[PDB]
Amino acid sequence: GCAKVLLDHGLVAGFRDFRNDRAFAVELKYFQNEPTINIIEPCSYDGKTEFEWSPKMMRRLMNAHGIHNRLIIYICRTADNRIIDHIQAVKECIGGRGLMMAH
Amino acid sequence: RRFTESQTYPGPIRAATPGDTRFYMGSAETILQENERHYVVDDPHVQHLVPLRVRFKTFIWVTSGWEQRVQVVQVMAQRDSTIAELMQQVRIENQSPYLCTSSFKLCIDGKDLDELKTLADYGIHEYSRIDAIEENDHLLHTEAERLKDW
Amino acid sequence: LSPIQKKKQEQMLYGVNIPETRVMRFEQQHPLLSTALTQLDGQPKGFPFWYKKYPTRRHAYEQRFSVPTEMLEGYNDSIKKAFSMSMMTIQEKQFAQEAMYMERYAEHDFDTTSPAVLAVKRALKVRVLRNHLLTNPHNNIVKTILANTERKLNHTLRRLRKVDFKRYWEIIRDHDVQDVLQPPNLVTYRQGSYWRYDWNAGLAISTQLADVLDPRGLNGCVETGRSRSEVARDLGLSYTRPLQENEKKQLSEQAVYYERLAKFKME
Amino acid sequence: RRMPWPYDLTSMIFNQPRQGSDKIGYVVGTSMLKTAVVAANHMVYYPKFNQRVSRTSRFFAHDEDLACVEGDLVHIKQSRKISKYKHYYVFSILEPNIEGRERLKLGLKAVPPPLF
Amino acid sequence: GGPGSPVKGPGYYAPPMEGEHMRGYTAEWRDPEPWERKYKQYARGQHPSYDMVYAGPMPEIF
Amino acid sequence: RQPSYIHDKRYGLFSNEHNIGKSRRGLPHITPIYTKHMSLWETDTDASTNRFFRHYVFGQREEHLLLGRPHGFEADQAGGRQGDSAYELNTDQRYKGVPRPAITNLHYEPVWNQTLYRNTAHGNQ
Amino acid sequence: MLAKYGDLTVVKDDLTLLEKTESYIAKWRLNRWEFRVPPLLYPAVREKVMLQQEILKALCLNRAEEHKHVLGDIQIVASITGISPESVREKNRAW
Amino acid sequence: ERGLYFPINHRIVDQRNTLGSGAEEADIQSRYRRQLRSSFVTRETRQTEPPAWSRSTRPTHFLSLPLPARCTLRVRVKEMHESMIFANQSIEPLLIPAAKLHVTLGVMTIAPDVLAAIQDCVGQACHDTCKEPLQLRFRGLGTFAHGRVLFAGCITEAHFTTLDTLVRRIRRDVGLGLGVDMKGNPHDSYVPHVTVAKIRPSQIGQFGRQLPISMWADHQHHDFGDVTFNRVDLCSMKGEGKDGYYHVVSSI
Amino acid sequence: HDFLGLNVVSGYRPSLGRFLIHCLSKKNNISNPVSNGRVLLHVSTSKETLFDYGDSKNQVAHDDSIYGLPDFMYVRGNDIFLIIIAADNHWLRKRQVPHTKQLEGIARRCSFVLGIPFDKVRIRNLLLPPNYVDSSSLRRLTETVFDMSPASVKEAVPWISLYEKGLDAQDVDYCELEKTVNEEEWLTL
Amino acid sequence: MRDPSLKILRAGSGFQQLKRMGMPFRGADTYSVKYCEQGRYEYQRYLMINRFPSEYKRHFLRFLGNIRGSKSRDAVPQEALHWLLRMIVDNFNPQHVHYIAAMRTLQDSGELDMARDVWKIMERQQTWPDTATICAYLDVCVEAGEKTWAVEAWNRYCTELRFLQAGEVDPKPITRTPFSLTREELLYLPKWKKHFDHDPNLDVPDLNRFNRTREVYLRMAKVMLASDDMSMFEHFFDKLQAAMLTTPTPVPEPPNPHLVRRPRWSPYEHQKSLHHSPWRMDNNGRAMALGPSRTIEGEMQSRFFSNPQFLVHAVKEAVAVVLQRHMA
RNA sequence: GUCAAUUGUUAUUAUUCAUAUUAAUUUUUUUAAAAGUUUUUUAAUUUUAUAUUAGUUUAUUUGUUUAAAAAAUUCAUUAUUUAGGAAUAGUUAAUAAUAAUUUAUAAUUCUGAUUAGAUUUGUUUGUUAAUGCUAUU
Repeated sequence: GCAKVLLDHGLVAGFRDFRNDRAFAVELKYFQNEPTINIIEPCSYDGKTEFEWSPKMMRRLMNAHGIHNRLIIYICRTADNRIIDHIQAVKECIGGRGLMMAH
Repeated sequence: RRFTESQTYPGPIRAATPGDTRFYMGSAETILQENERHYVVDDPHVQHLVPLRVRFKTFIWVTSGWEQRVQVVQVMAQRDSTIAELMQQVRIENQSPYLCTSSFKLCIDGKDLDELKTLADYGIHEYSRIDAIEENDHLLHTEAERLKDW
Repeated sequence: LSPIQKKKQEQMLYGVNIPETRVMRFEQQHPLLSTALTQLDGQPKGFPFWYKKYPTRRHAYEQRFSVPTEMLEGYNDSIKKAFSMSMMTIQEKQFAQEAMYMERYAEHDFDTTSPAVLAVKRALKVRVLRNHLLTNPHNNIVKTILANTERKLNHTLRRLRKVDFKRYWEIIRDHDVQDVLQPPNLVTYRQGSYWRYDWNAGLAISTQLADVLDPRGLNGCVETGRSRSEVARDLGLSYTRPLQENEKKQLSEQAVYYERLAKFKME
Repeated sequence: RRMPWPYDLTSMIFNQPRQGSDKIGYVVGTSMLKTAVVAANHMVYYPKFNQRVSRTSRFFAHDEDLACVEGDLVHIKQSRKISKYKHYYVFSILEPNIEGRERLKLGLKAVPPPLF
Repeated sequence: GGPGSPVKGPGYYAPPMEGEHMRGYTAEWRDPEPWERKYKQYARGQHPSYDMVYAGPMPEIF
Repeated sequence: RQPSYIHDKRYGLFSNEHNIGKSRRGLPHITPIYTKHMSLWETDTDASTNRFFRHYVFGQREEHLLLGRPHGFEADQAGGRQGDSAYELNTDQRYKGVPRPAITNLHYEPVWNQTLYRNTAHGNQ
Repeated sequence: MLAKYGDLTVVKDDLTLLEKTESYIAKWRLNRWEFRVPPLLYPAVREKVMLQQEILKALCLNRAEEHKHVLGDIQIVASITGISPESVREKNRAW
Repeated sequence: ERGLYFPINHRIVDQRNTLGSGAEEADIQSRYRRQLRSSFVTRETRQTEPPAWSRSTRPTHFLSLPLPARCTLRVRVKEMHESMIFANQSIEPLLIPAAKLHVTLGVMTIAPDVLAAIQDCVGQACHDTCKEPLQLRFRGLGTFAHGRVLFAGCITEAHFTTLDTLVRRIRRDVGLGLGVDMKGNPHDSYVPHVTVAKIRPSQIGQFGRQLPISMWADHQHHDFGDVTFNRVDLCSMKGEGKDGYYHVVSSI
Repeated sequence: HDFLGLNVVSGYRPSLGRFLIHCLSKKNNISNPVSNGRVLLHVSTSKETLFDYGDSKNQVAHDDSIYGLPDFMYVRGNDIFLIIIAADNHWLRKRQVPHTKQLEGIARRCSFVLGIPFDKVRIRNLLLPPNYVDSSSLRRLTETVFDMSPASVKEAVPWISLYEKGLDAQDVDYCELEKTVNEEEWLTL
Repeated sequence: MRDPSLKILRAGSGFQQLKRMGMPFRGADTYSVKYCEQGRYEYQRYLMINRFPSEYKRHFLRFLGNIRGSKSRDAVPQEALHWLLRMIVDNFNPQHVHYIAAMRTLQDSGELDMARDVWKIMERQQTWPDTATICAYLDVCVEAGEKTWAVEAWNRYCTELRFLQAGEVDPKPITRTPFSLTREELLYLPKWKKHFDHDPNLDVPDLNRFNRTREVYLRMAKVMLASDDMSMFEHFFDKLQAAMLTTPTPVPEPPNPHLVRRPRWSPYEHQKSLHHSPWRMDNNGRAMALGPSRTIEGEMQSRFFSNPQFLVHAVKEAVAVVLQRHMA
C-alpha cells in the first residue's frame, strides 16, 4: 500500500505486486541523475513503538510558517487498515499510525 | 407478617396440590462469594433447617455494677426434632461459658416446653419467641444474687 | 546411560525391524498385492509389488541403504547377509532406529513436522549424543549441538503435550528425556514463564475440552458472578484434582471438627 | 517515569467493572489450601522510551472445590477480603492442564520439580 | 461531529447471508421551478470551474 | 484539562458529593478523579475505536498468541493479524452471547423514542 | 408435526386467508418477534433455531413493506383513475 | 495483637438478624461459619429435587449401568465396607448390599408397553449415539438428601462427557416424548452415582437423620478407580438381588 | 420449505431425495418406497435406482475430494444420471465435477454390474444451486433426468408452475465451472 | 541531525498530552462554526458499562428504596418518577420492580397521567412488560377511566395471554439459564456481545410462569366497565366467566421479596410499653392497643383466591368501579 | 478543532561538563500575633479529637448516632532509594471464637526480601522546544 501511495505521488516510477509472499519490486525513478527520494525514513526506528497520529498532528505539518505546504509525504495506516498518505488522511479527517516519511 | 402470612398459601398451593409441575436444576442457583445474593426474580420456597432464635439472660460485670444482658443464640432447628434434642442441640453453641452454667428448660412466654413433644406440636417457627430460663430463676432474687465490688 | 535410557540402546545394537502395523495395513488395503506377494515368495520377483509397502524411501530400514528386504530374495544368501542390519555402520543404526520409531508415532505417514514425530527424531538423537559425550568427556563440537538439540526438544515437547498427552507419555516415559523438560528454575517457574511458554507458543486454547472435564462447570456465571465451583455444585458436578495426602489429612479434620465439637463439649 | 497502562490483555477481553477487577493468568502455585497462586501481567507504559513493558506479579485466588491444577488458565475476579492477601476467587478456569490431573492420577506431582 | 461521533447507524435490515428475494434491492432507493441554468450546471458538476488556482499575479497597474 | 462531567457519566450522576462525605477522605492521599475522554475508556470501547488497543507488540500480540490467531509483526488485519484461528473459522458467532437487545428495534422502528414532554413545558414558555 | 393443526376449512381462495393473515402480521411491530425462541434447547440448536427465526423475521418485513406500498401503488391509480382499489388488480395494459 | 482485634467472627453480618436489632438491641451469637460451610467441605451435592406431587409416589423402575464385578471399584469400596463394619457394626443394616452396587442413572415410576417403548428408545438413544464402551472413573464420596444417602461420587474426567448426554438423551424422550414419569422430569441431568449407603425411612428413627461424618470422613475423597461400562440396563426395583441384582427387564 | 432454501441449515439435500422418490413413485407405483438403506430402486428391470451415495455439500471439504460423488445417482437404464448438490465453495465446486477418467471409469463399471451394454452407457451430470433450488432446475430435472410424462408432472408435482425461485445473479456461476489447465495442478486444486 | 518534524512526530503520546487526555487567541473566532451545529446530546456516544455482580443489586435496591419511598410525606408524588429517570440516565436498565414501584407510588398519590408516563418510558425503553406488570398499568388505566389506553396496551403486549387450560401442565418451571460464557465464546466474541446488564426482557420468559392471566381479563373488563364500553365488557367478562369455572385453580404466585417488606428477626423485649408515657395508651410494635384504624376485610391478594372465588370477587372489583365511575 | 520552537567569543579533533540566561541560597524592615477556652444543679457532670516529631519504601486502612437532623465497616492491586547483593523469622496456611508443648511443613527472597543508610509516601517546582532531568504535604 505504501508503494501504491508513493507511486501516486511520483517518488517511484512504479511498483508491482508479483503476489510473491516474500518481496515485490518497485522501480526507482531518477531526475537529474539524482534519486527522487532524497530522505525516506521509517517513522518508528523500532517495531515495539507504534506512534499514532492525530488528524491535527498531521495538519500542523502541512503549515510551514503560514503556507500550506504539501512537500513532504507521510504515510499512515488507518484504523480500517487503509494505507493512506497524510494528505488524504487529513482530508477525510481520520487518524492512524505512522509508517514512514518521504520527501 | 404480611409477606409471611402471604407465602403461607404457596406452602400448600404452589407445591403440594399441583399434580403437575417440574423443578429444574440448573438456573436454580445459590449464594455468591461477594457476601450477598445476585438479583434474580423467583423462588417457590424451601427451608429444611429453620433457624430458631433462642434468647437467654446472663449477667455481665459492668464497670458501675452488675447487669444482665440478652444473649440470644440463633440455632438451626430440624423441623422434625423433639425439644429434648433442642435443649441438647443448643448447649454446644454457647460460645461463652457464662450461658450454660447448668441445666435449663426452654420456655415460651413463661409456659414451659414439653420435651417429649416436637416443634410441630408446639408450632415453633423462627418468629416464635422462645426465652431460656436457668434452674436458679428462684435464686437471683434471693440476696445471694451476685457478689459485686464496692 | 541411565537405566531407562540405555534400554533403548540395546535395541540399537542388534537393530529394529519394521513394526507389523505397516505390513498389516498394506494387506487389509491392497488385497491383490498381498495375495500376489505371498504367492511369489522365495522367487526372484521382477516387479516391485511391494512398492506400496514402503512408501517413503527412508521407510526402508530393515536392510542397509534402504534396500527393501523383498528385493533381496531372488539372490544367493551371501548377498542377503551383506545388507543385514548386523553389517550397518553406527551412523545408519541411528537412522534405522529413528525411521522405525518415527514411523510408529507418525500420524501422517509422510509428514516430518508432526510434533510427535519431530519429538522422537530429536529425542533419540539426544540419547546417542549424550551416549557419545559422556564416554569421551571433552568434545566441545558435540556439546554445542546438545544445547541446540535440547532446545528443539523442549520446543517440541511443551508443544506436543497439548496435542495429545497419551502419545506424549510414550515420548517422556520410554526415553526419559524428562530431565530436559524439568522447569529451568524457580524464578522462570514462579513468574509463570515456564507455563507462559505454552502461551508464547499459541497452544493455550487447543484442547477441545469435550474429551475431559465437560465444560459445564469450568465457567462461572457472568450474570451471577458465582465462582467456578458453584456452577458445578448447582449442576451436581465434581471437578477436583486427585488430592495430595497433604491436602487430604487437612480436609478430613475440617469435616469432623463441628462433629468433633459434639464429642468434646459433652464433657 | 513509569505510568500504569490499563489497555492490555485482561482489559481487552473482559470489561473490568473497575480497575483490575478481573484478571487472567497461569496457576503457578497450588501448594496452599484453597489458594491457587497465579502469575498475571499488569502493564506499565514508559512515556520516555514510548515503549511499554510487562511486569508480572503474583496474586492469590480462592478455588472452592480444589479445581485448579498446576498449569491452568484461570479467569479470576476481585472480591471481598478473604485473608490478609486473598481478595480474588477463581471465577472460571479456561484451560485445564490435562496432564496435571493425569500426572496426579498416576500418583505424581502435577509438574516435574524445578532444577534450582 | 467528526469521525469520533457516535455511529449514525445502518438504514436497512438484512439479517442473513441467505437473503434471497428478487424484486428486492429496489426498495432502498425510491427517487414547476425556474432554476438558473448556470447553477443547475454547477450543482451537477458539469459546469466549467474557475478555482483560485487559475489566478496569476495581481499586477501593479496603478 | 479534561472536564469533570466525565466523572458522573461513568460512575453516577452526583456520585461525587456522596464520596466527598467520607470522614477519612483526602487525607493525605485523595481518591483522584476519573477524567478520561469517553473514547479512551479502558473497558467499554473496542479496538477499532480506542487507538490504544491498536498497539500490537505487547498488546494485540498476546491475544492472538493466546487465541491461536495466525499473527505477524505486521499484516493485513487490524493488529498484527494475518488470518482467523481454527475456532473463528469454523463456528457461527452471529447469535452467541447476549441476545440481540430489544432496544435495537427502536432504531428501525423509531416512533417509540419520542419526547414525552414539550421542551417548552419546562417552565420556559 | 402435522397431527396438531387438524381443523379443516376448505373455503379459502389462496389469497383471502393469506391477505388476511398478512394484515395481522403487517401491523406487527418488531418486539412481536422477541420471545419466539423455544427456551430449553441445546447450544447446537439454540444457535440454529435463532437463525431460522431471523429468516422468517426477515421475510415477513419483506412481505409487509413490499406489499405496504402496493396498496398505495393501487391507490395511486384510484387517486388518479377514480376506480375501486380492487378492480385495479385486474386492469390490463390495453386499459 | 495475638488474635485479630476484630476477627472474622466480628466481621460477620446476617440479614435475617435485623442489622440494627441484633447489633442495636443485644449481642447475637451463633456458630455462623458452620452454617456457611461450603458444599465442598461437606460433599452435599444437589441431585434433582423431584416435584412434591411425585414425592408422594415411590420409585418403581430404574435404568442403571450394573457394575461389572472384578473391577477396582468394589475391591476398593468393599475394602471400605469391611473398614466400616469394623468402625461401626451399626452400618451393616444401613450399608448397601455389595451385591447391588451399580451406577444409578434414572428413576421412573411406570406396564409392559411402557417397558417396550423405552426398550426401543434406549435401544435407539444408545444407537442414535452409538457410544463406545463407557469408562467412568469414580472418586470422592458425597451425600444426597441431607445425608440420608451416601453415594460413589463420579468425577467428570474419563468418559463422563459422552455419558451425561445419554442421561439428557433419554430424559428428553422418556419424560416428554412418551408418557413416563420420572423424579427429574424437566430434561434435567440426574447426577449418576453408585449409592454406597442408604438410610431406610423406617431406620431414620433408628439411626438418625444424618449418616455420620466420622463414617465417611476418611474416604471423602478416596479414588475409586475407573470401570469400563458397556451395557446399560433398565430394571425394576421390586425385588432384591434376583441374580445378585434386581429384576432385569431390559439391556443394551 | 427446503427447496425454497428457507432451511438455512442442512439445505434441501434430503428433501431432494424425497422429491425424486415422489417424482418416481407417481411415475410407476405408489407402493414403490423400497428403501433398503441408501438404495431406493425400482424392480421392473427398467432400472431406476435412486442410490444416494453421500453428502457432497458437507463432505468434499473435509476429506478425499472425490468429485465423482453423486449426492444422488439415478440410473434411467442406458442413461446414468448423477445429481450433485454443488458446494458453496467456488473452490471445491470444481472438485465435484466428475472428470473424463471418472466418467468412462464409472460407465465401464456400471455396464458389468447392471448388465447395461457397453456402447449404450450414457452417463450425465446435473448440479443444483448450492443452498436453494431454482425453477429451471426443477423443470430440466423432471423433463430430462427424471423423464416424466408432462401431464403426470402436474399430477406428481401440482405446484410446479407455481414455483418461482429464479437464480440470483451471485449464484448464476454455480454451473460455469472450468477444467483446470493440464499443467497447473499445483496452483489450481 | 535528527529531523525536527520527527522530534515532534515521534513523541505524540508525550506525557504532556497524557495529562490533557486525563490518562493519569482564546476568543470565539478560533473555535469552529461547526460547533453550534451539534444537536442536543448528539455528542454523547453509546456506553456499555459492566458493574460488579453484587453492585448490580445494591444499586437497584437504593432505586427501589426511593421510588417506593418517595411518597412518604415530603418528596413530591413526581419524585417517584424522577428517581426512575436518574437510574435510566446512568444506563442501569430499569427492571420490572422499578416499574411497578412507580405505578404503585404514582397511583397512590393521585397522579394518573404521570403514572402513564412511567408506562410510556418502558414503552420507549422497548422493555416488554410481563403479565404482572401489564395488569399494573391497566390498574391506573381503571383510575384513568380511558378505554383508549388499555385497548392500546392490550394489543401491544398482552395479546397472546391465554387462560391456563385444564390440559396444560401448570406454572412453567424456570427455563432461563443464567448468562454463562463458555471460554470459546468469551475469547472470540467481541466486547459488545460479552457485556451483560440485567435487561428486563431477559426473564420475562419466566416472569409469566405463574400464569396471572385471569387478572388481565378482569382489569380489561374493568376498563371496558369504566369507560361505559360495556359492549366490550360482556365479551371479556363472559370469556372470563366460562373459563373461571372449568379451568383449574391458577397457582398463586409467592410474594416477590424485593418488592414487599419481608419481616426480619428482631428482639422485641426492648420495646416501649403501651403506657410508656403516663399521658396516653400507645400502640406498640408488639401488640395493638388502640385497635385497627381501618376495618379490614382480612383477605389476601386476589391471586390467592380459588378459581371461582376470583370470579365473584371480579364482580366486587367490577362494581366498585361502577361506584367510582358514578362517584367520579 | 486559533499559538511547540532552541541567541554563551569558541581556541586542532574526540568527549553532555570552567567564564552565559532562567530559577533559586548569597540578599537584608511592607504579615503577623499574646494569653485565661466554656459552660453546668452535685467538690461533680454535659460540650470543647491529628502541624513540629525520629526514622518509616510490600508503610497509614474504616463507622453503628456524636453532630448534622427535622441492611453503608475493620480488607485490598498497583508504584518503593542505596554502585560492586544473601538470606529472613513469635512463621505461613488450615482448623477455631484451640492450638504457651494442635495440625501441616509452611512463609519471604536474586523478579533483589530482612537488617542497615538516606527520605515524611505528592494534582504543587524550576529548567525546556520538548519524552526528560529537578522540588513539594
